[PDB]
Amino acid sequence: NPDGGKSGKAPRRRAV
Amino acid sequence: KDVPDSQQHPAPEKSSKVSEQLKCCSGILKEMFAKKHAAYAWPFYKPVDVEALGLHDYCDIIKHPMDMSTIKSKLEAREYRDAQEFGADVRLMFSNCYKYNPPDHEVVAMARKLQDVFEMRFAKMPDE
Repeated sequence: NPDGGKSGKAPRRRAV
Repeated sequence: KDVPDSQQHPAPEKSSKVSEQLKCCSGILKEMFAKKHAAYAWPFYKPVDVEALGLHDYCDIIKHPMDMSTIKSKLEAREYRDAQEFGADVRLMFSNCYKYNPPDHEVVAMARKLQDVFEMRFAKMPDE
């Protein structure tokens, strides 16, 4: 899990 | 000690000056909540749902959290002493993502452009 920051937003489409 | 005989801007009743500046700040948040800014500022409108991203260290870094909902609330209550204060707490939450997230990361990039419109919006401070 990418802790240590806000690594989990929904900008456009988190896929590619 | 020196007593300020000149109150900068002598106002009737109590303090018309402060009220007019804060009202301008309301104008700012009112726009920053508008759907045009909601495209990217949506995470700043309300306190980030820490569960959704799965963070494990928000309180360990973010010692002074602020959100656009709470800040507007205090403004509506007029607990703010002037415009200097309003700008501070807005930059609080913006700088929160800045120190806790790398500057090439999403939220800080969204805040980067919010900072832009915000800076100009706060530049609309009349004196008289």
